[PDB]
Amino acid sequence: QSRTGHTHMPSVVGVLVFTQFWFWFPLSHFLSLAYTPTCVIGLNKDLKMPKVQYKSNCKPSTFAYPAPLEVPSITAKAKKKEKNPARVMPAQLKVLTMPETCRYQPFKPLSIGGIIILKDTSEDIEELVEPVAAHGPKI
Amino acid sequence: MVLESTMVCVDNSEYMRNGDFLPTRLQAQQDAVNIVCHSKTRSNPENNVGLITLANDCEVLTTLTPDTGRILSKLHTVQPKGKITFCTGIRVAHLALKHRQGKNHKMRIIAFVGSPVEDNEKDLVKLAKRLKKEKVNVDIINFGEEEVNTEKLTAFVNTLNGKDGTGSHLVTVPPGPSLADALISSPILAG
Amino acid sequence: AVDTAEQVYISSLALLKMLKHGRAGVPMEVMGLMLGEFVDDYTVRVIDVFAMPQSGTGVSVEAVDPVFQAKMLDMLKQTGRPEMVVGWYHSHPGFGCWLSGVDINTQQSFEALSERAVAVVVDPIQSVKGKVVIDAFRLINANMMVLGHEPRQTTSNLGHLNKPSIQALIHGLNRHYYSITINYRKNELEQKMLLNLHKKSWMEGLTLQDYSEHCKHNESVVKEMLELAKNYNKAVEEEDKMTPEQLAIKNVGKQDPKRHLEEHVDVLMTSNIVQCLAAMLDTVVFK
Ligand SMILES: [Zn+2]
Repeated sequence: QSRTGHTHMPSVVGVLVFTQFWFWFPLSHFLSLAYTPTCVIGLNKDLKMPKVQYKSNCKPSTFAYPAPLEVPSITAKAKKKEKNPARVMPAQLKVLTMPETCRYQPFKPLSIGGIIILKDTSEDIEELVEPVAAHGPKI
Repeated sequence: MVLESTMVCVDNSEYMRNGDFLPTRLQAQQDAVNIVCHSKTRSNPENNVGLITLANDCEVLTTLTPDTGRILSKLHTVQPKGKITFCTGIRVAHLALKHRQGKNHKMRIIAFVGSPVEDNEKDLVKLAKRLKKEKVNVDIINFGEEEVNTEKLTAFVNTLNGKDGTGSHLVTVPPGPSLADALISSPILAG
Repeated sequence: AVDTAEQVYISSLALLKMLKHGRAGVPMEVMGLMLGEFVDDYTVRVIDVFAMPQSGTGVSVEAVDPVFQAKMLDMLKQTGRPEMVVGWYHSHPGFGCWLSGVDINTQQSFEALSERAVAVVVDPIQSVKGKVVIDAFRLINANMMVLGHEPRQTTSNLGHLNKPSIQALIHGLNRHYYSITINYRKNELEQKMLLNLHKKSWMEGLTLQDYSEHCKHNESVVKEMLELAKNYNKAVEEEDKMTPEQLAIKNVGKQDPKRHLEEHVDVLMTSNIVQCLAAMLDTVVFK
């Protein structure tokens, strides 16, 4: 389902066709249609990318990645920057706390995770624009 | 060669043993069946020949098959009962033409009529309309007579015979002590 | 070099013909021929199945008479059976359903025309009447030993193909000799005709004949079964008199595998026939 409670059509289709691999195994390729990345968006302008750094009321070591083998009580701020927002648990959306000293702040109070924009409170110079990547595996 | 089915209908009434004509001409027309089946065998041995009578209770004596070795035996024991039956005699073969093995074999049915016809002109035009409708080659052979030979049978053939080009022929034999083999072999149907 | 996932469709025609052919499945080697139509690559359907006369040689390529085979097939072609042969079947009593060298040689010789060449071996001699599970056999290419043995997709049905899990024949001779899955099919005419035919095969003619027979035998014959039933009931109660002593002493663990409950429940079920048929006598007496 989505954040508002509505269910995604390509997610249900992707999971049912994903369960339809019993008769035809190559049908499992439709699982990518149900991949919904969990993150936040603080994009203010279409061509300008800002940097929003909040803080979590939980331990940062408890939310780290389970690094496998090699085989050759509170964090100061979150790890989400340049917005590269990482994964976020739906239970983590209640422990986020925006900093009071943050230069920028949206108009809508960020309470639950979703897609929102950023409002320029300073309306001054030094918007901190960052460049874009280059050719490689992607376009 | 020629791919067609042959059906013969012989009379089993007691009208075939009168001493005025041939001495029990049943054997003579049996030899006619022999020379037409051996002649068609010499032309195309893949032709099937059936045997059935025109009695009241029609009985298929031999199924359509090119093997005449047992047909020669089945030509005997004619069981001389009954007088004549025309409707189920036509319907017993013209409708049975669909049971043949080779679908490419054309439809050809002959009949040996030794008794006067009991059906009126209405049945003659209904059956002639049915046979002209389904387009089956019909050769009428009338052996022996009591009344005039062809009075309504003329219009029966003219209304039954379609496709005037190389169509069917009518065989009318006059009285005479000579054999019937050379007289019925004169048209193009034999050979 | 291509392979698909094939599955053999088995109707009740070939099944019942293999059951009558299994009744005629004498120790002597028997022969049979399967027919059908090939619609696509990975499906095969059998419709026509007949038997073959036995011979002193048994299952062999010399026993198959081509003029008799082609003669009967032609007689099926002149009738409403326009299906070509799809395979040949036989019976292997006693020594197992596996295929000897002669069978794989006549299979190699008979598979030159049909690429599928379905082979079925029925063996009802040592098989119990509880299950009629039958299996279809296949021939693998000798040049596929370098590459994978069976590159068959849809590996789900292999769990249903794992039911014949004998530890000597399947993987005891699985090299160069594999098998294929089997499914069934039943239309509504077979379902209602055979279903109502079997229910009627367990029912009466008018369905009202043998009811009053038991309704009135409850007073003549079943009375003996009721007295004997009470003799078994008391014959267990004589031990149930001793049960409250052990149950009054130990109360820990169970040592007697007898339950003494479900048997008496069944006795009550046999005793309820009088109650269920009393209303039947009420209907026969009423109207
Ligand atoms: Zn043996």
